[PDB]
Amino acid sequence: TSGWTFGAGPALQIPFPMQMAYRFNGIGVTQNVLYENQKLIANQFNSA
Amino acid sequence: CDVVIGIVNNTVYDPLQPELD
Ligand SMILES: *[C@@H]1O[C@H](CO)[C@@H](O[C@@H]2O[C@H](CO)[C@@H](O)[C@H](O)[C@H]2NC(C)=O)[C@H](O)[C@H]1NC(C)=O
Ligand SMILES: *[C@@H]1O[C@H](CO)[C@@H](O)[C@H](O)[C@H]1NC(C)=O
Repeated sequence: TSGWTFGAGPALQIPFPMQMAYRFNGIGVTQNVLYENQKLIANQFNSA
Repeated sequence: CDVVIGIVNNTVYDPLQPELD
């Protein structure tokens, strides 16, 4: 629900789909890769 | 803007267009 913000202070809510997009950005992938493929990543994750 | 889910409609301001024109 809040990613990593609650470990440094107050828990700050953000939608999870947006949490995943920041995480791809942290590894050098542009954030539209998730937003345009949200269903594919969620379905592939669920099987994995 | 027809593949991302959750898009909202809003105006994006370009600073060049007004001043230039
Ligand atoms: C965001 O703006 C677009 C463009 O004006 C809207 O698309 C129109 O939506 C109406 C129905 O609400 C349709 O009758 C039109 O044919 C659509 N236009 C096009 C070019 O497809 C879109 O609905 C807006 N989104 C919201 C949430 O209001
Ligand atoms: C968010 O969930 C509501 C139902 O609580 C739904 O109607 C809406 O379409 C959802 N928004 C997005 C962007 O999926």
